Amino acid sequence: MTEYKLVVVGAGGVGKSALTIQLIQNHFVDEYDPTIEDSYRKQVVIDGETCLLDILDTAGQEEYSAMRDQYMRTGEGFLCVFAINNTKSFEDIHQYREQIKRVKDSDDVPMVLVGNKCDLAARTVESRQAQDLARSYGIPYIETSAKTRQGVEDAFYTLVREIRQ
Amino acid sequence: NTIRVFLPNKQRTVVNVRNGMSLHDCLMKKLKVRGLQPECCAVFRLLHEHKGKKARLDWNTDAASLIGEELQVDFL
Ligand SMILES: Nc1nc2c(ncn2[C@@H]2O[C@H](COP(=O)(O)OP(=O)(O)O)[C@@H](O)[C@H]2O)c(=O)[nH]1
Ligand SMILES: [Mg+2]
Repeated sequence: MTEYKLVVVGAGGVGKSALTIQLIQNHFVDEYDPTIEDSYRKQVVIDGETCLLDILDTAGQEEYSAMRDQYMRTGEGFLCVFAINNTKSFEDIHQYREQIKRVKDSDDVPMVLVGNKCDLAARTVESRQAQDLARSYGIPYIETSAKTRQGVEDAFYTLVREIRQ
Repeated sequence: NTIRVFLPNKQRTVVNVRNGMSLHDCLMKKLKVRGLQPECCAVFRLLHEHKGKKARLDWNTDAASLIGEELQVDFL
């Protein structure tokens, strides 16, 4: 079966690991454990194809940059995640997308913009702001809650679908 | 101040080590999210001082006495 190598990047604390765990184990991780690096492997079925998701969960910006710098030329697909209640993490997206465009070689790399924590009521990034960003990158935007699971499969399966294109 | 543990199946975790903790304590959360079982596995310390060779751990062995090296975990 086909393997899909997905990488999850974004500011510290936005929910990269909780989205991943929630995808992996169906469990919401309510504790905050900052990541240095974690990779998971999971057998799933997406649109009728049994496949392997290899997911590289990366370090927020706590800190830990000097780690994923080819581990990025290995990724086939990137989830760039910010939290809807953390303006600064939305503003950080650009740096990640530039890191990604650098470490591969194209401005069409399979990618999805995920605004996480959409269960919170303290929104400071509007849907519209994120849609504009994603439109300018040429990629989809999807809102997610690792807590409630809204959008979490959509987000990963969409990234898979971008990769199959 | 940490631990770089290779898991079963091609899975990496790195672990921040605080104190009191065995390898069971610092790792049991790592395995159980990955659907895996602590007393189903063995953990070992890696020395390529012989070229790629493994040093065995008790699960109640310290965290601290590792705080700069490399481990990998394998079904017992
Ligand atoms: N309410 C809410 N909290 C979340 C969500 N995702 C993550 N969190 C919490 O935010 C903190 C950061 O989560 P984590 O996945 O470690 O962030 P990461 O550093 O980007 O991997 C943890 O307490 C998570 O429980 C979400 O969708 N909704
Ligand atoms: Mg994390």
